[PDB]
Amino acid sequence: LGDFGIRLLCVGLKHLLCNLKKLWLVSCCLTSACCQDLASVLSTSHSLTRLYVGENALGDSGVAILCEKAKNPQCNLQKLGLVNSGLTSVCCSALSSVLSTNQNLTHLYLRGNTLGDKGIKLLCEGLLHPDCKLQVLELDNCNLTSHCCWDLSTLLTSSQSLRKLSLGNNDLGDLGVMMFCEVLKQQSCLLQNLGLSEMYFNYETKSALETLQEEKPELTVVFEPS
Amino acid sequence: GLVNQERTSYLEKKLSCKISQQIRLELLKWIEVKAKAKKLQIQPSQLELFYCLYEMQEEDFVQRAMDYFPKIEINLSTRMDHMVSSFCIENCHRVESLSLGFLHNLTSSFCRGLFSVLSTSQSLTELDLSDNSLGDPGMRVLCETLQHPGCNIRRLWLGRCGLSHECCFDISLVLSSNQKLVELDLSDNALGDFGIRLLCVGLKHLLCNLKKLWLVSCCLTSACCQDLASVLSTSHSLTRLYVGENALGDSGVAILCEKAKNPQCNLQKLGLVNSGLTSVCCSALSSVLSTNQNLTHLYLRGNTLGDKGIKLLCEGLLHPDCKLQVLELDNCNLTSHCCWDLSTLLTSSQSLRKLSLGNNDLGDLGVMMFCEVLKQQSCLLQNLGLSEMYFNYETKSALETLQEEKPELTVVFEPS
Repeated sequence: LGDFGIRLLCVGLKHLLCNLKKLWLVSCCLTSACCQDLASVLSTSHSLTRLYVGENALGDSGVAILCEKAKNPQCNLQKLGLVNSGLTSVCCSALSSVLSTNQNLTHLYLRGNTLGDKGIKLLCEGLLHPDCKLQVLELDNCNLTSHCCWDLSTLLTSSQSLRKLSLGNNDLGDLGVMMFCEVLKQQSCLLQNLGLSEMYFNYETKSALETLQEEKPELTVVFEPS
Repeated sequence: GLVNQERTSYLEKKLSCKISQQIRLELLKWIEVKAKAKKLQIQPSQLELFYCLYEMQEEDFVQRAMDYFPKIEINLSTRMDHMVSSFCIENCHRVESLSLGFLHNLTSSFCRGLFSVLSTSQSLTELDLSDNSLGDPGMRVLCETLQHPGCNIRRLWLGRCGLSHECCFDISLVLSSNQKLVELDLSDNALGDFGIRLLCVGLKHLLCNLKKLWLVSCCLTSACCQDLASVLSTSHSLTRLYVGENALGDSGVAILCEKAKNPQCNLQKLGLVNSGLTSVCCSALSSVLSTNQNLTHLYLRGNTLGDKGIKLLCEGLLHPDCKLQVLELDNCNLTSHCCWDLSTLLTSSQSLRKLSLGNNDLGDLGVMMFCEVLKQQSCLLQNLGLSEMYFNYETKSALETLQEEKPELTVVFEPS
């Protein structure tokens, strides 16, 4: 259902009496060209809350378009599945804007992108905003390095809304993760998974994480690969 | 090999010094990149970088080049693979984890020269020897080296190694002298009841600081529980005991429970997974849950407990002194008739955090009971499970609504 298919689909999605809540457009051969129509759906739709558009070519120019409308505080978007969209740090300032203004957005899935530390810094500007209500942030294979740990560490104790942070298959490092252990103990609200799956560490890091789970039992799980 | 400094004259100096110095740096950078790029590829597969270092037998270079290998995963097919690995690992001061994929070698002293090196490393902490032919005659060699005062290996994985009862004699000797080892994975072997009887000799020994022990799929029967129960009673350090995928039926659990119920027992996680348990032993598990305040995780999936088992477990779980945090009940042959007791559990227990209800017939009307009670300030902050469990629209809608209204309820996690 390429860009044209979406252009047609959006005719129904923007229609009154359309009560669609969940829409999956994953792997539909889409490009940024279709975002112009999806953005209008997000703006006008009274019912659409779950939009999954990953595994497409909705690059930074696509997300910027969706964000232009998703940032609207009256938008009903709750879950945004911008997963394997090939995003870079370029659009993270757009995602940041959405996170800061759209108080209805609770889940954001960015895995498969290549955001790096620059992207994390930009997202944190929004995530750390007092009106950000994001609960679940998924950052698995986002091409992250240990250089982003300072900002993620800040995120873990500064955000009052974040509950889950699915850091995953990236090179976050041992010393990087240890920063989380130290700050999470300081009354972090992250009640849900910390992630770090598919990410391998040394003994000391694993020991600290296991200790963390024992000392802070409300922290559902870190979930190491071994 | 050519790029070295430890050489004499006699035309060994016809190579440029300035080139040798620059190339040494280029080769070092090359190793750093490929050593760190620990991935499947056709480029140097860890060992090949070691072969290169082996030729350049210069400690000043090799010891630096080896600091780019924090985790070493290599396969060993021949004598040189061992000589090369031995040399490089010995000169590595920054290896924290090692995995040795022994191939068509082992049951011999052939690798003795490698194991004698691992035991002298001051950085190696985790050693994984799983899924290779490290049969009893090979394990003996390793166990001789794991007794070294400077061993420093804290985690040892011995999965499908083809070990039998004979190796437990040597493992016991290691446990009785090696004060560093904390995790020992003996799963997927043939360490039958006798093997455990021998193993327990080390586990009950003073100075044995083992914390995690995996005896999963070790061909055990209830006969061995008599010795494991003694370990749980006496051990000051064992907290994680995984004994699932065995024939430790209700007569086995009752034995373990007799000692695990002791309030001074250090058991924290009890992996009685696919043990073929019935409701018969749930009264024993209940006793443990009521008295042992150190037990935080109990894994019962694969059993056939039914609603009778749940009722009996609830008698313990609902006890004011029960500290269980995670209860796993996946394929436990449960029916919707147990929902009343699970519903009580969800709001009455103050300690439970997770409840992994899973692949069973809990029903739609059954699960709806959870939605109604969980909303009433339940402390189940962790997953509710219900995976592989299929419901109708209304139930799914209620669960999705529940997650939105009660955001602290990490995830329910429906199959679709």
